[PDB]
Amino acid sequence: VYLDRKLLTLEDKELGSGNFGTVKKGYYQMKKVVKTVAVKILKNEANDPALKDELLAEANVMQQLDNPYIVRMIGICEAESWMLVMEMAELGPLNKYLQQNRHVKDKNIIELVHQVSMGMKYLEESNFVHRDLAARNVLLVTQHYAKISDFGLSKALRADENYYKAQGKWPVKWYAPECINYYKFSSKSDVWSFGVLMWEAFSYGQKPYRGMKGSEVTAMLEKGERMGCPAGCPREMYDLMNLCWTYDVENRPGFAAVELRLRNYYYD
Ligand SMILES: Cc1ccc(-c2cc3nccnc3c(NCCCCN)n2)cc1
Repeated sequence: VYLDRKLLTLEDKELGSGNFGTVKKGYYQMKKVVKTVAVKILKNEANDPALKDELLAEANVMQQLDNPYIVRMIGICEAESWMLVMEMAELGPLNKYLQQNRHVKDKNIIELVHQVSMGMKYLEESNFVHRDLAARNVLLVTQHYAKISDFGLSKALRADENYYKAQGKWPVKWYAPECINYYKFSSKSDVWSFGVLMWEAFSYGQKPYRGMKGSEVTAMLEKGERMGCPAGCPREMYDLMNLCWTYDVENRPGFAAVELRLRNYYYD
């Protein structure tokens, strides 16, 4: 079903944007209380069939997810444009937050990346691949509560395979070698991305592989080289990043193992 446009009120505040259109702050009338929302709105009155199809696929994935560490969809609305209404994570993207808050303690960063690993362990159990995991796609509810967002590239895995074979966005810097070379996306390739996300978080929102072309990143990784340890990053956390960047898909850990490593380190 669809949300009632008359129960949605959009504010002038823009939270984000991209090729699809914009994301605006708003409020939606629930069964009794009013709820603060973020609303993804397609540009050009949803003229583009591709953007429409993509928004519905994004909604389809989110409808099936229910986890505390993943952004919740309230619903979809077909009105002046097509709109995807979500619970708002009011501190915004993790990368931008850390850029602006260098005082955040290492224990706090560990806490947040552990939360991301819990959301991803759930996604893995649910057999969905995210395909766009990155620090810009983790939103903060509070400084101690992270949620995974941006499910526009996510896929439900077939019952008989543990990967999706791509037939758009190509965030090479977050992609595992098998994604680049064989177009195969699995929970293991999400683990590689999570390694990059960890590097970003401990680098207070710095972009990875800075100054390098995609082709140069691919060549670097092919010859067994990896990004260095961020300043002040605990060695155990850098060791985990390197494990996430295991070239061999089979030998690379899954999220159950990654989450457990983070869980144990966080609790000493
Ligand atoms: C200062 C600030 C900036 C952005 C947001 C915000 C919150 C959101 N909550 C739920 C869903 N989407 C959201 C969103 N989308 C746009 C940014 C996409 C990043 N990958 N932004 C909040 C505060």
